[PDB]
Amino acid sequence: FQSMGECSQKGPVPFSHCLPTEKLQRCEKIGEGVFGEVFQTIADHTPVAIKIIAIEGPDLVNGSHQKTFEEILPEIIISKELSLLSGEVCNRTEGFIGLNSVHCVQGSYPPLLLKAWDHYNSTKGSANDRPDFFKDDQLFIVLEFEFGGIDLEQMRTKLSSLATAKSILHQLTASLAVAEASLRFEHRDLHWGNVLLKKTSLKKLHYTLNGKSSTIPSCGLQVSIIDYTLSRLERDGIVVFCDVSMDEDLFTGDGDYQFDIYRLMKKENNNRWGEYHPYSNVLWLHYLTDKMLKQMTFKTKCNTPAMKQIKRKIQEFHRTMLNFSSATDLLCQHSLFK
Ligand SMILES: [Br-]
Ligand SMILES: [Co+2]
Ligand code: NA
Repeated sequence: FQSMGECSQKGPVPFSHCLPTEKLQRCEKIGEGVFGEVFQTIADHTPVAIKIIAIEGPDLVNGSHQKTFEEILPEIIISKELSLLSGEVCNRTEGFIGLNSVHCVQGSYPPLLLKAWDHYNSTKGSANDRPDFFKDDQLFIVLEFEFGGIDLEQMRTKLSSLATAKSILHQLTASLAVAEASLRFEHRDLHWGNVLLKKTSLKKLHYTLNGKSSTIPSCGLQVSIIDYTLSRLERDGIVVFCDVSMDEDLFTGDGDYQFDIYRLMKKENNNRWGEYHPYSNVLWLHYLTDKMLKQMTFKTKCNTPAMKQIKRKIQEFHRTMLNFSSATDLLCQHSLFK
């Protein structure tokens, strides 16, 4: 059955099942990576994000081999488990992106999606191949997600002040703590492309950690964590993860603290990716804090002593947080969140 048993279709479906004409006509490309392509579209008056990944074929795509169904399953399972946290009780968070559906699709790439792909290439430029070379037996996974807003990297110059950065870090830390508590989760790839921001009218956001409910002032933004391609979790001692023990390229990047995090995770876990090392979540949170202080630039600087105080508190977080053992330890014990 399609969509993990929640769609009535069996066997692959055509793209038209996921992207009926009007939905497909409203697709605009919003993102990419070596994995494939991300489109935004609308249905029932509501934006969604569609992630499309080629699988099972022999062609290089964006310079890399396609994943098998077995290799893509972890991302699908982890997307679902983290989405479900929004509806749980003892460990509840809306801080991971909602998963609406997952389909296995068969066919060549829709020409209307090529149109969208071309528009992005013309205006922003793409590092990917134009996905026009797939035959009509090609398989894809199509993941339909809640539209989460705009990534933190694209918001580098767009946020109001460091007070917003405090809310963002708090929301991230809380979501990761809840996922640690419920699922022994590690994100493992939480670069600033994978932190999404969208406007909310809610003044505060709610989470529950091990049965204790708390709130976070929103500063008008809701944070969603995305992209579980490197993630790990477990339920009842069954571990779901991406084994990168024999990957070379992942540990040889340069030019950004991001690339050190892969090496630092490998140090922490002795290259055993099945194990649970929630310190990796601290490492990513440190990388994000570092971005907030070094690369983000805010419309309003810390001009008053009260704002210089928030700056000082985030600088204090940056220099102390690596002495905490997990996001849960940070959330529960760090002074920033009291
Ligand atoms: Br994603
Ligand atoms: Co369906
Ligand atoms: Na969310």
